Amino acid sequence: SPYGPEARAELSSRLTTLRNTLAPATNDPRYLQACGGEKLNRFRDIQCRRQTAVRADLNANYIQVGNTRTIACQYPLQSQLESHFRMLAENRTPVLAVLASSSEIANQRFGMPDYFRQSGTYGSITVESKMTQQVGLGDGIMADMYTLTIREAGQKTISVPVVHVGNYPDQTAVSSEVTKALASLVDQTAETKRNMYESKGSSAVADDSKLRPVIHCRAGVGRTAQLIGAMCMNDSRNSQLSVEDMVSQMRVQRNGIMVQKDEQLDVLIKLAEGQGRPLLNS
Repeated sequence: SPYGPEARAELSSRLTTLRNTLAPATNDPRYLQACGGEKLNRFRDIQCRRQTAVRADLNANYIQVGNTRTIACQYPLQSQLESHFRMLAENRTPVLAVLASSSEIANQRFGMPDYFRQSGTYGSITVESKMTQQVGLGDGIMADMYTLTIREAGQKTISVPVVHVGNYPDQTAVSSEVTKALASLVDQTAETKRNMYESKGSSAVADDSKLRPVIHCRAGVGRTAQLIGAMCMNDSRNSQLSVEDMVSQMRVQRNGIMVQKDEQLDVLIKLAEGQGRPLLNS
């Protein structure tokens, strides 16, 4: 019964209501507005909750799901790259997970710059990319890893581990098994890097806004939300956090599109069922 069609219909009912309530109005005080004529939102109707925004010129949010702290963002626009790199460096980012595929990044019409697989200079920031490991996730899906070294006069140099799902499939969800493997890889990569900062006495360890995994796909609401949900279920501190809680938290803290497609929610429901985790709040 707890995972039956009736419960799933009720979950969808609650979530649909929330999406509608959170839809952005014109100049909505709840959402970050572009300062001028420069594009902020990659998609006009996929907006950035103002109160949890990371930077005034990025579509990017702090999200806490139960105890699990992350940043979810859109794929940065070309015009946003310098700010995006500064965000990554200031956060002492312990892992950057990119869920847009190589084919999507290569599609010029999508305007997704290949900012992490090659080196470059963006305003005052110089970035070096190096390839590291490759980890299979199941179903032939492969995580290609990199290190991004971000240099800028006046700032400390920061290196960021990157997990890129280069062959993330199109027009379909990855399975619960692949998602679990991806969440484990992302969390493990973050733990290793966070530990290095702790060992060096970094002040970022004490700052709730820093040391957050940064996750994006194209818009930061579909694949990204599926992964964040899986990461929260991979966190031993989150006993009794329901699927309703996790999706509501993502939506209130970023936008009402988080977990964009029913196919993505299906994966989260399957993961929850495997754990005996509730779908709904009583």
